[PDB]
Amino acid sequence: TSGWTFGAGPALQIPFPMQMAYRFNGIGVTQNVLYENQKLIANQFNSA
Amino acid sequence: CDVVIGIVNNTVYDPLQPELD
Ligand SMILES: *[C@@H]1O[C@H](CO)[C@@H](O[C@@H]2O[C@H](CO)[C@@H](O)[C@H](O)[C@H]2NC(C)=O)[C@H](O)[C@H]1NC(C)=O
Ligand SMILES: *[C@@H]1O[C@H](CO)[C@@H](O)[C@H](O)[C@H]1NC(C)=O
Repeated sequence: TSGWTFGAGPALQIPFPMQMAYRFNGIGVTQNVLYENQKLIANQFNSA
Repeated sequence: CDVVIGIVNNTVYDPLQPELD
């Protein structure tokens, strides 16, 4: 629900789909890769 | 803007267009 913000202070809510997009950005992938493929990543994750 | 889910409609301001024109 809040990613990593609650470990440094107050828990700050953000939608999870947006949490995943920041995480791809942290590894050098542009954030539209998730937003345009949200269903594919969620379905592939669920099987994995 | 027809593949991302959750898009909202809003105006994006370009600073060049007004001043230039
Ligand atoms: C965001 O703006 C677009 C463009 O004006 C809207 O698309 C129109 O939506 C109406 C129905 O609400 C349709 O009758 C039109 O044919 C659509 N236009 C096009 C070019 O497809 C879109 O609905 C807006 N989104 C919201 C949430 O209001
Ligand atoms: C968010 O969930 C509501 C139902 O609580 C739904 O109607 C809406 O379409 C959802 N928004 C997005 C962007 O999926």
